[PDB]
Amino acid sequence: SDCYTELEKAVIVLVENFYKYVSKYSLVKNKISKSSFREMLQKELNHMLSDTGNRKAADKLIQNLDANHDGRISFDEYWTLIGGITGPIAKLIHEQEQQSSS
Amino acid sequence: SDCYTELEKAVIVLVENFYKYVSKYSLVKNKISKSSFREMLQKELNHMLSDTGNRKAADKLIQNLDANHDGRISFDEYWTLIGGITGPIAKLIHEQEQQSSS
Ligand SMILES: [Ca+2]
Ligand SMILES: [Ca+2]
Ligand SMILES: [Ca+2]
Ligand SMILES: [Ca+2]
Repeated sequence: SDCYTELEKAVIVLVENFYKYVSKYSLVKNKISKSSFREMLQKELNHMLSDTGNRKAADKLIQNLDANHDGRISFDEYWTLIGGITGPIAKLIHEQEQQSSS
Repeated sequence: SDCYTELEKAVIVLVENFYKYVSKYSLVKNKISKSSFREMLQKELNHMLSDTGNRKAADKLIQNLDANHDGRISFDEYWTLIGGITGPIAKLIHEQEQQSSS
């Protein structure tokens, strides 16, 4: 434990959910599905986003990614998915931290 | 800065660093440079990468990204940069976290 940064832990928190989902949430020799991918991001980002309206922002990304017929989510293929969410609302994010308030 | 999940906070920890670097570290009307980008990733990932040898993994990304001669680093452009780091060593990451340990 004991030495890793919170940035290290944050890159890790994005890999926790990757391995969680790729593995256990059906099958580890490989099942996933871009349906439950849209729910998983709604468990974990339950407060990041302002509405059903804001959902379409992630739904456009979720479309533009694994409409690819590989049956794989890859490490950075999972990242650009939510890195593309983290731009329009990322203005409010900075604001929260620079004011430290929430 | 509270009520949010640690996944929400992790997506935020990557945006703390985005605004830290793009803005404050030199100039907000636009300075950046892939020199201090290689250093910034070495402040915050002081342990994720296993050596100078492993550095070439991130150096390849740091090179290949702003081969886009925009003169900017952008929200998800900052993500694929370190999302490409978060794969070969992401095997060891999972291992740490599945043991809850180190
Ligand atoms: Ca699975
Ligand atoms: Ca895929
Ligand atoms: Ca700057
Ligand atoms: Ca650029």
